[PDB]
Amino acid sequence: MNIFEMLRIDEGLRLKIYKDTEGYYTIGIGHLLTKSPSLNAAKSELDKAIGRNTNGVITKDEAEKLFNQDVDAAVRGILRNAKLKPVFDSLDAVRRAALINMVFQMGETGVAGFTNSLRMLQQKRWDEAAVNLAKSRWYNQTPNRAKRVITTFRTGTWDAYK
Repeated sequence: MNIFEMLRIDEGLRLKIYKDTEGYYTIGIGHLLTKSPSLNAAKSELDKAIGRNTNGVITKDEAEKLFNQDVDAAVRGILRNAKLKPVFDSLDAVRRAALINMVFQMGETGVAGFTNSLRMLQQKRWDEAAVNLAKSRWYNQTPNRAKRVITTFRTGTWDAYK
């Protein structure tokens, strides 16, 4: 297991524009296109992202290309963020992937605001951090996925993805 396999499990693979769990136009492996309710706006973002006229459909290789860019972008966001980088640097590789997962889903700014959870993670108070992480809109709206990510923070194992 690794961050790419982890996020493929959590995000799936769809080659046509679909709406994600928040109702937003998405494609590929969790590649958010736009929060606009306009399908034409999402198609325009998609064409720009892929570099050709797609009319809403892409290939598996194209989906994996956006996925690599998006994982890269999550790591880049963590390392440039004054709140996330110390936490990330403090963690083992399995728990680092749990943090990348959260940033992929909610964005750098969203996760950086989890101030109390981030502190419990930095203190390595794993059960307390896990309890705090679940007191969130994130957990209530996507509980099965949040439970997998939280179990990864709590244990430092891949047991929730086996």
